[PDB]
Amino acid sequence: VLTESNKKFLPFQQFGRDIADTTDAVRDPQTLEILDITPCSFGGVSVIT
Amino acid sequence: AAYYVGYLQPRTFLLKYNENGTITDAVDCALDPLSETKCTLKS
Ligand SMILES: *[C@@H]1O[C@H](CO)[C@@H](O[C@@H]2O[C@H](CO)[C@@H](O[C@@H]3O[C@H](CO)[C@@H](O)[C@H](O)[C@@H]3O)[C@H](O)[C@H]2NC(C)=O)[C@H](O)[C@H]1NC(C)=O
Repeated sequence: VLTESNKKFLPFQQFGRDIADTTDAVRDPQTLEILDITPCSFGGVSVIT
Repeated sequence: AAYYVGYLQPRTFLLKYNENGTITDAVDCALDPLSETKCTLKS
């Protein structure tokens, strides 16, 4: 899920990676703006019976 | 006019990226034993 961020990217830096080597913030190639990357919601499903 | 030449060395380095993403402080792991502990402890 994308979202506008507030991470100052340096002119040569385009992708911001996470601890697990996953990109958690990107700069759009067309409009030089910083976006926020967040995985879509997930979770276990438990059936109560 | 004065110009220095600090020849670079291939050496592991503990960069402390600040809240803003700019390296503020650092530790040279091979400088001395105390620095080496900091790198191993990652602190
Ligand atoms: C990374 O950038 C942020 C935002 O500037 C820094 O956050 C801290 O935010 C407060 C409130 O903005 C700063 O107080 C002051 O803010 C006014 C503007 O609101 C500014 O004109 C003052 O000079 C003063 O900065 C606070 O100072 C600021 N932190 C620092 C160290 O200035 C955040 O600190 C920045 N990270 C680093 C490591 O500098």
